[PDB]
Amino acid sequence: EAPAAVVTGAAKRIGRAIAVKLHQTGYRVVIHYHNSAEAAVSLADELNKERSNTAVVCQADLTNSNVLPASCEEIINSCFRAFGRCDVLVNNASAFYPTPLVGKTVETQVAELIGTNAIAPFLLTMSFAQRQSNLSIVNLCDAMVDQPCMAFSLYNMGKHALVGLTQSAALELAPYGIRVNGVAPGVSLLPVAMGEEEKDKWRRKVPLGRREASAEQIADAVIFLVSGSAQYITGSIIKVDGGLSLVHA
Amino acid sequence: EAPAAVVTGAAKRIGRAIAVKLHQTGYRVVIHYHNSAEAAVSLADELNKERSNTAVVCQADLTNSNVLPASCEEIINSCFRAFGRCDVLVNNASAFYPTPLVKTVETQVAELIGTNAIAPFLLTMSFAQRQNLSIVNLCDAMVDQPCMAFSLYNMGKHALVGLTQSAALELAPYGIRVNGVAPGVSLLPVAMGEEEKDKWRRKVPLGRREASAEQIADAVIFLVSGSAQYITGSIIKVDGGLSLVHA
Amino acid sequence: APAAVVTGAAKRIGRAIAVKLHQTGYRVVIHYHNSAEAAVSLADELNKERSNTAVVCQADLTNSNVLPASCEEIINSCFRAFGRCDVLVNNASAFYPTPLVGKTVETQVAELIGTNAIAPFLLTMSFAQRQNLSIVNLCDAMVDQPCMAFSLYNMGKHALVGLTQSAALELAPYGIRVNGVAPGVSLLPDKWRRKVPLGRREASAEQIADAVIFLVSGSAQYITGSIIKVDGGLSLVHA
Amino acid sequence: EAPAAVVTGAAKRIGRAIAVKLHQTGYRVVIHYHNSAEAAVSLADELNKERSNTAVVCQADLTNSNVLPASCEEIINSCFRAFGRCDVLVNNASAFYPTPLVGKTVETQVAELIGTNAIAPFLLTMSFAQRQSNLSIVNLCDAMVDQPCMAFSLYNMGKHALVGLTQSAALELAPYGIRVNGVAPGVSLLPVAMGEEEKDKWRRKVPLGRREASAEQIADAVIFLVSGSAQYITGSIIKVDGGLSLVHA
Ligand SMILES: NC(=O)c1ccc[n+]([C@@H]2O[C@H](COP(=O)([O-])OP(=O)(O)OC[C@H]3O[C@@H](n4cnc5c(N)ncnc54)[C@H](OP(=O)(O)O)[C@@H]3O)[C@@H](O)[C@H]2O)c1
Ligand SMILES: NC(=O)c1ccc[n+]([C@@H]2O[C@H](COP(=O)([O-])OP(=O)(O)OC[C@H]3O[C@@H](n4cnc5c(N)ncnc54)[C@H](OP(=O)(O)O)[C@@H]3O)[C@@H](O)[C@H]2O)c1
Ligand SMILES: NC(=O)c1ccc[n+]([C@@H]2O[C@H](COP(=O)([O-])OP(=O)(O)OC[C@H]3O[C@@H](n4cnc5c(N)ncnc54)[C@H](OP(=O)(O)O)[C@@H]3O)[C@@H](O)[C@H]2O)c1
Ligand SMILES: NC(=O)c1ccc[n+]([C@@H]2O[C@H](COP(=O)([O-])OP(=O)(O)OC[C@H]3O[C@@H](n4cnc5c(N)ncnc54)[C@H](OP(=O)(O)O)[C@@H]3O)[C@@H](O)[C@H]2O)c1
Ligand SMILES: Nc1nc(N)c2nc(-c3ccccc3)c(N)nc2n1
Ligand SMILES: Nc1nc(N)c2nc(-c3ccccc3)c(N)nc2n1
Ligand SMILES: Nc1nc(N)c2nc(-c3ccccc3)c(N)nc2n1
Ligand SMILES: Nc1nc(N)c2nc(-c3ccccc3)c(N)nc2n1
Repeated sequence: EAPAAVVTGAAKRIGRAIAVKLHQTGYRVVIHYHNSAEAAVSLADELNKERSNTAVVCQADLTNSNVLPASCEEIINSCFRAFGRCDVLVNNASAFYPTPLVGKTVETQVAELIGTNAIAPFLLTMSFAQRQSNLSIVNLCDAMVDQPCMAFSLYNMGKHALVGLTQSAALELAPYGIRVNGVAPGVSLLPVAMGEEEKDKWRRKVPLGRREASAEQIADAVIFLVSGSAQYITGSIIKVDGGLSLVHA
Repeated sequence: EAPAAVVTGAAKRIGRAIAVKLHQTGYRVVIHYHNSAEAAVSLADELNKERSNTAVVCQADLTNSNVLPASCEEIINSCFRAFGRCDVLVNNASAFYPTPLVKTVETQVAELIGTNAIAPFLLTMSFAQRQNLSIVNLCDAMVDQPCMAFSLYNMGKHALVGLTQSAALELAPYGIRVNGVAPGVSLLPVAMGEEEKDKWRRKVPLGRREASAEQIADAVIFLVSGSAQYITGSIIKVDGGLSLVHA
Repeated sequence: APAAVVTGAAKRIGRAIAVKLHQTGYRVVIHYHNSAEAAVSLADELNKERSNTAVVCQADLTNSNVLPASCEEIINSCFRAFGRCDVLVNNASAFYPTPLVGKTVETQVAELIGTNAIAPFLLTMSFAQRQNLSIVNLCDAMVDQPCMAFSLYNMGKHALVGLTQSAALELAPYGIRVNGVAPGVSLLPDKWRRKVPLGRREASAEQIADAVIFLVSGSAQYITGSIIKVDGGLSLVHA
Repeated sequence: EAPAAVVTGAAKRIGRAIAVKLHQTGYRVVIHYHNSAEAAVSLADELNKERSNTAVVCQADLTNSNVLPASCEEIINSCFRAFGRCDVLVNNASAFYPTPLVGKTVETQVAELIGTNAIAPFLLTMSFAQRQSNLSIVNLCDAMVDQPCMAFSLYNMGKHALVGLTQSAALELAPYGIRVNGVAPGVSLLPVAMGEEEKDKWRRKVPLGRREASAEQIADAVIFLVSGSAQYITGSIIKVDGGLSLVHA
């Protein structure tokens, strides 16, 4: 019987590459999304054509609120309803935008950035654990948390909290055979918004090849961590940054 | 003119010692509290007896909510109203209790993440917007070796490390330094049996005792002083080597 | 076929690394200091699997005036035997207490800093100058929570972290990646077993080798200056 | 009686500032030096004119060799011979220059960079501890150890080892009441050989004031760590870098 995985924010970009690689490795997948309905359904279609009844979508807003625990429980439940098991949780979905110290209200910024990057991962990890082989969770972190982007405090706090979740959950869930690890991209797929000369500015910073990570390269590290080759690894965070975090100002 | 400091959760234990030591250094102080009104007022009266009109109290819940930003703005405002300036913010108030993975969970999130991280962020924003300026965040030396089943508390304290770094970077142009003090084992719970208190004390390499509140306060006093004028984004462990000790 | 140098490859973790590399399709230089019989025994086993794919190399890795020449010749042995050197695994390691309050202190320095840090530095330099190229340094997950009275050992492993970072930075333009694997408790030299969150047991050497294999692979092509803990959560556990 | 301190490489720059500040706080001092004999004696003359019999000089090479243990023993012994006690050791002396991976022999570079930055601190710590109130050791580290200068591998290895010494020595010496801490400057006093325009390049990188640390600012953090205000602090490293280590590439 095939194992099953939940990947949050899996309709596009890095989460999609993670979903695809998991599926190619033999997993059934829940493709979670928020706004990208067309891309999500398109992916599930691609994957089911490849193997029947192996992918479903699940729409959920991961902003912090009094019903976020219910939404997170429902995401996990959807995997069990579709596949009868849930072996892997990948916490990939993430809001990312500046929140200068000196538009959306600050209430909303806190709820979105801390919700998506930290609180939802915590609730999903809770629901995953309580619903329970090679069980594991992989959190998408950030290689640059100690050298943050200017004016991204709430985002950075969110990613720092996710490091703490990775460590605390690895410690507490180890007795249940659940491993909890992280993958920390540096510069990977760049914003569709961002201009090209600015893209090349970031690209030129990366020691290894003067280029951003492909989504597939980020996915490779996720696959390692969920695999039987990582069965003694828990509470570890693998940087996938081409040495970017090593470069001084 | 004497500088002014806001200390959150200053009615007792560590925040109290910090408020006392700031006051003794010559600061006027806003003693923030949540539930401990009598202790907060007792402290203000004691400090005002030392120097008239140098201490005020300020009640506020720092739990995350849609009123938290306004509450934080008012805390900072109260220092300006009382003393006409606000030179130092100390983020000390902190909820701390287990949240096992296996109060409603939404309340635990609001309290643990609100006090430890979001309120410090909102207070930092308000402090900066209103401008030897500095902020000191009370962290935790044991965040990479956390207590079992304290995930939300640990997340909040990591978030606070992130805030200290991000705010240090962003506020350095405005000449505001942002640092942390990270206790290991300090003031134990009042109700904790001495036998359990001794299990903790014996873990600490340096003197097999917990840090006094005054020892934690000493590091805060250093960071706000003219002797730390180039220090920003640094976190000082005050843990007697506890974090160095393997399982 | 690509070729790999594994230092201290005769026994234990270094042996598991060499075998797994060999199973992945590498030709391997099995380096040894004292364990000649074991090194040849491994070489024999690997050459029986595929002819002319494993050779041995003797060198003492203690710090000295001759360490640079020794490290140069280890790298050269790989080029001589296989005509290329794609992977360097710095696994060889001295391990023993050096209390702050038998061997002279200067010998303890030569072994604990020479084998753990200086030899990896000189092997790295030789590897880079002779050029999916990568180096993997065998680190220690307990570097920040060290064994009592192990200062020199801990110093050498910290220096090995510093080498991993500096070399990853400096050698990236050359397409040489440089990473580490940080075991917690693997092969002992029961108290420790019960401390480990994940299964209350030590890592097999094979579990360490798995992480090395990942890092040298096409699946780690963007990973440099990263250190992967393989410690079953041990470093997360407070005193 | 006044306490006594050994400061290594104390003839000029940051070591002098530390010895001066300790002397100003009331310590008697051993001004260790290697080549800077004139500057060392000049410093001692100034300090002794301030308070008679309160400063001595001590010449020693701190390069690694089979006699380094005897040299380190003698430095500590010089403090007991002059002052009857040794309360504080500041490991400040440090060789610093590039050793590219791709002049001096490599054996000499290793001996100098690893000897001065790591092995001598270890031997001095050993001697200090064995010769033995408020006892402590302060190690001069480097805030940039995780974002190192290109081509400084041996220097970087030395400072990492020094971080390890600080942690290991704090653990093992705590039972004896000896505290062990570090001060990690970012950019402080720039090289005498460095041209002004290159100095300004480094200055502009520092968020807090776009300027290097003064020697006094570094000395201030040392004075804190040796003081009664740091009585529970051990195994801590205080960055004094104006935010420099937080700035991404
Ligand atoms: N890209 C990089 O260079 C980089 C660098 C460092 C770290 N990372 C980390 O790696 C992971 C993947 O990065 P990425 O760039 O692929 O991410 P992304 O495109 O910015 O976001 C991934 C997905 O998160 C979902 N999301 C955003 N807000 C949400 C909300 N309120 N509720 C539920 N889902 C929400 C979105 O889903 P919908 O489209 O369906 O609305 C989005 O497609 C992220 O955790 C990120 O922080 C990326
Ligand atoms: N004690 C230790 O060993 C230790 C160890 C590591 C870190 N720390 C850190 O050091 C700091 C001080 O420690 P501590 O033990 O003295 O703290 P504490 O006694 O646990 O709490 C400090 C104050 O926090 C305030 N607080 C709690 N919940 C609040 C809420 N929802 N809204 C507003 N204020 C709230 C309380 O104020 P009221 O009493 O007025 O209700 C309380 O007196 C904390 O940041 C802590 O995490 C302490
Ligand atoms: N075992 C663990 O639980 C553990 C924990 C943390 C870190 N590690 C790291 O994992 C790696 C391998 O561990 P291990 O336990 O297998 O190592 P080990 O058994 O202690 O030694 C590995 C090999 O190092 C070589 N070696 C020692 N001194 C040498 C010298 N002076 N010159 C040349 N070679 C020398 C020896 O080769 P010869 O036999 O040929 O003389 C030895 O077989 C090491 O880097 C270690 O620090 C292991
Ligand atoms: N300057 C900075 O921006 C900076 C940045 C990061 C870290 N740091 C650290 O802060 C400390 C002070 O920096 P600094 O720039 O003042 O240092 P420095 O001038 O480069 O060196 C200080 C002293 O080290 C001594 N020294 C060098 N080689 C020696 C040897 N083989 N044996 C014995 N002593 C030797 C020299 O003594 P003699 O002159 O008598 O020959 C020199 O005066 C150092 O540990 C350094 O690594 C400094
Ligand atoms: N959720 C999430 N998190 C990020 N950290 C993130 N980062 C970038 C980015 C783009 C260029 C340079 C550096 C980062 C991005 N385009 N999207 C992102 N989305
Ligand atoms: N806000 C807050 N944060 C803490 N980290 C904290 N910790 C302890 C404590 C007691 C004994 C042993 C270890 C910790 C405590 N009694 N109160 C605390 N309050
Ligand atoms: N080279 C080397 N380096 C080590 N760090 C090492 N460590 C252990 C060990 C055993 C039990 C608990 C902790 C460590 C060991 N048996 N051999 C080792 N060999
Ligand atoms: N021993 C020692 N260690 C250093 N790290 C050091 N650093 C600088 C230097 C100045 C410009 C920017 C950064 C550092 C220096 N002039 N001397 C130094 N000496």
